[PDB]
Amino acid sequence: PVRNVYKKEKARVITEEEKNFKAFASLRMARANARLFGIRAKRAKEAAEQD
Amino acid sequence: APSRNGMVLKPHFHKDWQRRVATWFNQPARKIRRRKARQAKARRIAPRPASGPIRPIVRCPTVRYHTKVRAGRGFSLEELRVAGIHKKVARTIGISVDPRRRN
Amino acid sequence: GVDIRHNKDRKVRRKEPKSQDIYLRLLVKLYRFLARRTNSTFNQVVLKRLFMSRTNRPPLSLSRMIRKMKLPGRENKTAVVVGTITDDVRVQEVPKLKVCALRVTSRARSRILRAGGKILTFDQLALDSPKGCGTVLLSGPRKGREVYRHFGKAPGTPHSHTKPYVRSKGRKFERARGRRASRGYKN
Amino acid sequence: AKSKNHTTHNQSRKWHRNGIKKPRSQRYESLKGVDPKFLRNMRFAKKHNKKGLKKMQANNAKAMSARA
Amino acid sequence: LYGTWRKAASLKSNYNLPMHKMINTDLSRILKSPEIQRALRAPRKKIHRRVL
Amino acid sequence: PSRLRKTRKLRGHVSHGHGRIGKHRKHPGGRGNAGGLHHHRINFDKYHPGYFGKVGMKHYHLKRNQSFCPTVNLDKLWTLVSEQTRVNAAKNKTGAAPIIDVVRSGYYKVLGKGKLPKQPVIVKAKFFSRRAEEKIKSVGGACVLVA
RNA sequence: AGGCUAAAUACCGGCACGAGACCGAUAGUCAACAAGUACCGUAAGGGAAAGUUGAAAAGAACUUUGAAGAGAGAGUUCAA
RNA sequence: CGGCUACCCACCCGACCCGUCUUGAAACACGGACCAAGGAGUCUAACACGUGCGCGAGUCGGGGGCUCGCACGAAAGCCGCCGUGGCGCAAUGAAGGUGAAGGCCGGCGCGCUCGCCGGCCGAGGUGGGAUCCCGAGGCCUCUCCAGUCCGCCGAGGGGCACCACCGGCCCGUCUCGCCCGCCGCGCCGGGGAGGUGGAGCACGAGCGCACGUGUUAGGACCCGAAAGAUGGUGAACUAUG
RNA sequence: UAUAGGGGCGAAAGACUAAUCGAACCAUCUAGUAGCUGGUUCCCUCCGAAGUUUCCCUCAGGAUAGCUGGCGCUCUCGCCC
RNA sequence: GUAAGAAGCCCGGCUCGCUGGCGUGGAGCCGGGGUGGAAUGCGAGUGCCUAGUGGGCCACUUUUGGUAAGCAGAACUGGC
Ligand SMILES: [Mg+2]
Ligand SMILES: [Mg+2]
Ligand SMILES: [Mg+2]
Ligand SMILES: [Mg+2]
Ligand SMILES: [Mg+2]
Ligand SMILES: [Mg+2]
Ligand SMILES: [Mg+2]
Ligand SMILES: [Mg+2]
Ligand SMILES: [Mg+2]
Ligand SMILES: [Mg+2]
Ligand SMILES: [Mg+2]
Ligand SMILES: [Mg+2]
Ligand SMILES: [Mg+2]
Ligand SMILES: [Mg+2]
Ligand SMILES: [Mg+2]
Ligand SMILES: [Mg+2]
Ligand SMILES: [Mg+2]
Ligand SMILES: [Mg+2]
Ligand SMILES: [Mg+2]
Ligand SMILES: [Mg+2]
Ligand SMILES: [Mg+2]
Ligand SMILES: [Mg+2]
Ligand SMILES: [Mg+2]
Ligand SMILES: [Mg+2]
Ligand SMILES: [Mg+2]
Ligand SMILES: [Mg+2]
Ligand SMILES: [Mg+2]
Ligand SMILES: [Mg+2]
Ligand SMILES: [Mg+2]
Ligand SMILES: [Mg+2]
Ligand SMILES: [Mg+2]
Ligand SMILES: [Mg+2]
Ligand SMILES: [Mg+2]
Ligand SMILES: [Mg+2]
Ligand SMILES: [Mg+2]
Ligand SMILES: [Mg+2]
Ligand SMILES: [Mg+2]
Ligand SMILES: [Mg+2]
Ligand SMILES: [Mg+2]
Ligand SMILES: [Mg+2]
Ligand SMILES: [Mg+2]
Ligand SMILES: [Mg+2]
Repeated sequence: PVRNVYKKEKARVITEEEKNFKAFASLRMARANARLFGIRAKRAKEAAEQD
Repeated sequence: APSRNGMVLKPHFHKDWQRRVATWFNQPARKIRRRKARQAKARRIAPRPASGPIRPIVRCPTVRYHTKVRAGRGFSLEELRVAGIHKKVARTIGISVDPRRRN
Repeated sequence: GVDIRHNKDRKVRRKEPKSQDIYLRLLVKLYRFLARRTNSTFNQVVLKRLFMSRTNRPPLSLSRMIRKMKLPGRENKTAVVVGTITDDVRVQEVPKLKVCALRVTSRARSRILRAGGKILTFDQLALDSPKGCGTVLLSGPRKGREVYRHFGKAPGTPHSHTKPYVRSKGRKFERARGRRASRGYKN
Repeated sequence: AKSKNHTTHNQSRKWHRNGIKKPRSQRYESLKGVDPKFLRNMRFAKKHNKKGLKKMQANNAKAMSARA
Repeated sequence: LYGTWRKAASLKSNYNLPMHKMINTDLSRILKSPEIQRALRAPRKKIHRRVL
Repeated sequence: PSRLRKTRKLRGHVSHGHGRIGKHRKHPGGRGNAGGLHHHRINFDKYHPGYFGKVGMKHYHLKRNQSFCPTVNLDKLWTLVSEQTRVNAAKNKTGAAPIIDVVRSGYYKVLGKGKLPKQPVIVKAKFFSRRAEEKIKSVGGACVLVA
């Protein structure tokens, strides 16, 4: 019952601007967004509250 | 008591460890017992296969082992209902059934 | 007595190899004969390195054994190692160089034979070069051993950079008094 | 129970049992412990030596080898 | 069950025959070969004992 | 081997390798790590500095199971897949590139080293160092985040 | 906040069983033997020493000194 | 006839009775009447270092499984889609986390204490450094000529290992200024130049077994106490009703 | 016949409590621990000390440095310097 | 305590964000030229692991307290 699946997906050509789009900064942006998600929502609620 | 440049050692031998020393001198004994247990099962019990019931494809819960795969316990009653057979009828057919496993 | 000087009778040396390897004893016999009969200081140093121990003959690596041949003047010379030459997982291109070593590993022998090089042993090295002409005698990273990184004048007093012994490299193991200036002193 | 307090007898002999050593080997003396303004002089001088010494020193070596 | 130095063992999984330390190991043949005796000093068999 | 043990050789000497004056009796200093601050500080300090005190936060119920990320270097980045694969995939055929998936090899984070040749590859991983990301962009490969 | 349930697991007591790079009668269990016996302490309890004739008793008939113990001859045995 | 010798005796000279505590023992210091047997540095776990072997960026099945029921077989052999796992290949931080390649050439933005584009080299440099390479030169019985021949070397070069120094890279803090990108333009991320702290990188040397020494914990080289706790047995002696 | 162990009993000596009493006896923990006495088992060869610095409720002890041994490694002379 | 050389002298040039009338100073780097540079003796350097020691005493000399001591305490060297 192991059946270690081998999804190969070998032959492909390097493509368009995804190679210039998937840089390191996506992980740091996602980390900062996860750390500062709710506090921005609190400041948006306060900006809607304080008129 | 200490000495030159060596690692600080804290062995857990202050408790009376001399009474409870379980040394595996019966390790080939247990091996022969369990061989004869499996062989006596495969002889006398049934022409059912050894390690009888069929186990599921199951992913391991971690950030560590979840890429890998595992033989689980049972076939997760919604899965068994989609397969379309009764519970104990499946247990007597040879299907391993776990009522806890969700989907 | 007579000699007012101190007595240091035996100097330091290891004459007979402590290993009981029969093949190593035969190589010791052959290169002892060549070292005392050829006036070849190459054979002198190879005989001393055969006398030398297991730890003090460190394993050569394939990239270092390439780079010491890549220098100008080592075109057709043979790289002679008293010790083992192992595989390197790093490099990708292997030249057409000639190797004379003891106990080359399996993947290293396979990649040298695929690249076209010629591996030898010390008996064929002696049959091809009695005086050792056309050879470059190499050695490996002795100081790179993990045991040598615990060695120094101290583990911590002028900060010493010399790796004290501990079980687990992490928090709560030897990091408070003498490792930072907020808890007591700082080295 | 009074004991002997302090002496330096049989000490210089133990010192000279092993041959009192000068450190005796410092070629290219150690550079730490020197003025940081002088270090801001010397390190920037070294890295601009690494950058911009090539063509003038090369032509000067060619000139002195041609004149020598 | 063990193989040669060309192929592996087909019954065992990851075993090869070990690499020999000396390929041609006849020490008398090596010491009587012309390539070795071309490059020797001289057989020096004088004794030069103690002179009273 | 008691015949190679020192004890059989020292039979005949009176004090048996431990002196007539000093008299090693039972435990002259203590037991184990006795006197870590009082009378053995020149051995606990000067050989194990940092041994006494608290150092930081106390993560209750810490597992070595959530922080699991085995790092792979760019030297190791090629040999997770065989050399036949990269040679027959980048032997002047086209602008294609083989994919080296480190998650199948068992490594999560790709770190940066040297020795990354001209032939570009696509690396699928969960984490990247920006050094290795710049090395892959310099050799012309791609960088794919998977999970 | 009610309940049952075999398996793998443990066993220096007991019933039979097999093996040992172990000890060989001051050793090995305290105990190779009428050993938890003799014996000691009011009692709780403590606790020993002690193996070997010969192949087979064929254990020395008979004479003689002595009241006997014990001898001197003789005899059995490969050898008293 | 010769004969040293664990036989005895004599003679000349020297010679206090051993073991240990001690600065000092023949001591008016202690133990020893004599003899036979027993009698004291072991074993386990952990660590460190050295040595020996196998494999070597890997290594190890000690946990189980497979073989027909074999005395030695409680052995040995095999697993490989049994490598889960231990150690090592990555460190630095209290942590969120981050995490080790740089250099050259040509063009350009004011080569401006400044960034971009293409190509090339690749773990940097200096001083030492076994070994190795090129080689001036002269050297072999009476004339030029030659090839290995007898036969070294002035001087020069690439430089193993390792040592000293300089430089570079990573991580945490410290100072100073400018720039870049947007799965969405923000108390967002990333970058630069110097100064420090690290048990780091700067072509990796570990894993397993065995042996030796030392240390630690366990009765721990052997023998030794005044003491404490738990549970029971005694007023047949004596004390008092 | 009653009082049984930190209990009894005492015209009081801390006396008696089964030859033991300023805390009975037997067994177990227990081979309690000891920086303190005594002892520590075959031969030959080679090298061979210290009673001193600093610290400790340290002063009969230990840690550190020093003195010492063992294992090697890197080199050098061996053919006017 | 220091010096009695090839790790030293001398010449020529590049760099500096240090310094600054000045190509001024100072450091670093590169290239080149000459080793016969006091006496005597010696083959040197270096890494790891560790036992014992941690009660001392005596003597010439220099000395502190004490009347003095085979008394107590220091210095150099030698010895037990
Ligand atoms: Mg000690
Ligand atoms: Mg206990
Ligand atoms: Mg003499
Ligand atoms: Mg003293
Ligand atoms: Mg001795
Ligand atoms: Mg001691
Ligand atoms: Mg329930
Ligand atoms: Mg229940
Ligand atoms: Mg059960
Ligand atoms: Mg007997
Ligand atoms: Mg007995
Ligand atoms: Mg019989
Ligand atoms: Mg009668
Ligand atoms: Mg007989
Ligand atoms: Mg003494
Ligand atoms: Mg005395
Ligand atoms: Mg006496
Ligand atoms: Mg006596
Ligand atoms: Mg005996
Ligand atoms: Mg080792
Ligand atoms: Mg794994
Ligand atoms: Mg006792
Ligand atoms: Mg108490
Ligand atoms: Mg009770
Ligand atoms: Mg009565
Ligand atoms: Mg009364
Ligand atoms: Mg009590
Ligand atoms: Mg009484
Ligand atoms: Mg009392
Ligand atoms: Mg009591
Ligand atoms: Mg004991
Ligand atoms: Mg001597
Ligand atoms: Mg104090
Ligand atoms: Mg003291
Ligand atoms: Mg004493
Ligand atoms: Mg010490
Ligand atoms: Mg020594
Ligand atoms: Mg010792
Ligand atoms: Mg003492
Ligand atoms: Mg005195
Ligand atoms: Mg005195
Ligand atoms: Mg004397």
